Amino acid sequence: QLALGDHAARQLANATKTAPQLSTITPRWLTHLLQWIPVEAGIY
Amino acid sequence: QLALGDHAARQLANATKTAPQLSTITPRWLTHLLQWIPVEAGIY
Amino acid sequence: QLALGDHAARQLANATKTAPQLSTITPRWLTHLLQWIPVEAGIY
Repeated sequence: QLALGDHAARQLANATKTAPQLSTITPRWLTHLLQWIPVEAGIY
Repeated sequence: QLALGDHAARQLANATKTAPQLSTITPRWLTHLLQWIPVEAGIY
Repeated sequence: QLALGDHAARQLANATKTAPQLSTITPRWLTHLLQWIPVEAGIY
């Protein structure tokens, strides 16, 4: 070995961590396309 | 010969020189299309 | 060959070109030494 290795050197390094990925996410186009109306007391 | 020739006259003239042309250059569309993310310390 | 050669490298370089040299040019001392007189209409 001539110099310090990558495996040893990484111990001082901070990894970039992503938020967990969810496979089931879909664009959900219908909710975006529909028009939403507020109801005063849950009755229409 | 009535007058000075083109071959002799060129010796006083400065040629327009291009930078060398490389045939292997390609547009490389994928690199342009991809989104690039920086990593803090080489770990993702 | 370890690196680019001089013959190839010169193709991008601009040569310094002199005006043509004439061997028959002489100092012509007599013309400088003589005194020159203008004549009005070519008759003296």
